[PDB]
Amino acid sequence: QIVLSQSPAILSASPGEKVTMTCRASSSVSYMHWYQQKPGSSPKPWIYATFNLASGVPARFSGSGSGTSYSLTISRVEAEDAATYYCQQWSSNPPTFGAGTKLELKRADAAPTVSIFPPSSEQLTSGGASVVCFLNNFYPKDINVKWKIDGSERQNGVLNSWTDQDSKDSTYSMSSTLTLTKDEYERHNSYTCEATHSPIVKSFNRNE
Amino acid sequence: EVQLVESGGGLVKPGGSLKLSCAASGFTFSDYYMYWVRQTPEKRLEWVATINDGGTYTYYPDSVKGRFTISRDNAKNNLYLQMSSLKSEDTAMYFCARGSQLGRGEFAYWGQGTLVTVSAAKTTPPSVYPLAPSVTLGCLVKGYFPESVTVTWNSGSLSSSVHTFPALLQSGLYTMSSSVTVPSSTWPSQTVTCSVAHPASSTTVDKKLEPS
Ligand SMILES: [Cl-]
Repeated sequence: QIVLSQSPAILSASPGEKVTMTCRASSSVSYMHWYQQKPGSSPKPWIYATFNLASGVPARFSGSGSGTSYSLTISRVEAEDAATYYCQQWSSNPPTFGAGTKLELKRADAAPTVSIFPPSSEQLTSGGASVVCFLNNFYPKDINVKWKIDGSERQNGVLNSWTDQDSKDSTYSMSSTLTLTKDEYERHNSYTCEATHSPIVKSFNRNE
Repeated sequence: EVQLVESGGGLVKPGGSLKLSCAASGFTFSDYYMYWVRQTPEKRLEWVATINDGGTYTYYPDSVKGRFTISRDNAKNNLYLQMSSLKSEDTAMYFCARGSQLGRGEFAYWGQGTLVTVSAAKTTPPSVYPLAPSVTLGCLVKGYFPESVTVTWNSGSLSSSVHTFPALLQSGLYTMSSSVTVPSSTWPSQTVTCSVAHPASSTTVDKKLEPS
């Protein structure tokens, strides 16, 4: 099978820049196709037959190449271009796809908007105490979160989940969930979520 | 507009069988080759089946050959994938696709996809808990199987300020959360409801956001 090696794996670029992502084939290919995928939706046809833009694909996008090396170029990158780009061939059977280039956009640093939430009444009655903290719309993607209970850092039972880059504001978001049982949660009073790229902290007191 | 709507995805045991459907419209279905492509949880895309206009010729990669059978019904304009001898590596989002009579083997139209999960775990409906204290609100969607769930806020009229956190699997069950941000004059002065659908359990759970 023609193996497609896509480079780079992550292309980090600021808006206004010209970028090029590359698709190398183990063997010669007659036509290369490109798809754009944003999270929560299927791949969208983006370039077909090496050069042609799919409908509703901006003119900033171009495609090129031949033989065993193809490229997709963006003349001036915009925030809405953040997504994964996959090349695909079907010159020989089977058809194959590259592993994708994820285009990440740069922008100004942004502090997270931090929100901490106490467990609902429903949950505590069912013996559960999930304490949730959102760190929304921050940049860059690398951020640390720490939990403190009654002033002590707590590490066990913290599960973090990151979004992909927002297409509109080029920011990331993340949820940090401290999973306690009601029994554990009711032993303490002060619950703190701290963000560090000097931190941003948010707290609640159970007794309030 | 060309439409491709997959259905029939869901939970199935290793060694078991599941049959996907794809309802096509907006083109003369019986003039086109049709395909299935899947995307693994590692986000890799792989072609899994090709079928003829008339369903007389079928082609498959070695990994599914003997296990999956592509068929089509040109009267009802449905495309099908009977999957058998399922393995956990078949866990994936499955897309039906349409090419072009222009050749060149592009995938010119894709469905939205249906998730197939190969697992011995049970279907479990979620527990939905409001996350209440611009003001940010959330709903915690806890202890469900399999994927997926969808959270809508006031019937979609608040979608622009929404974050959807990827589900994490823990003790055989998924947990995810959704956040929404609204003006402090919008809530609590108005009601904010999260609506959580889990098709696998045919459940829809609504929770009102109210101060703790
Ligand atoms: Cl929504």
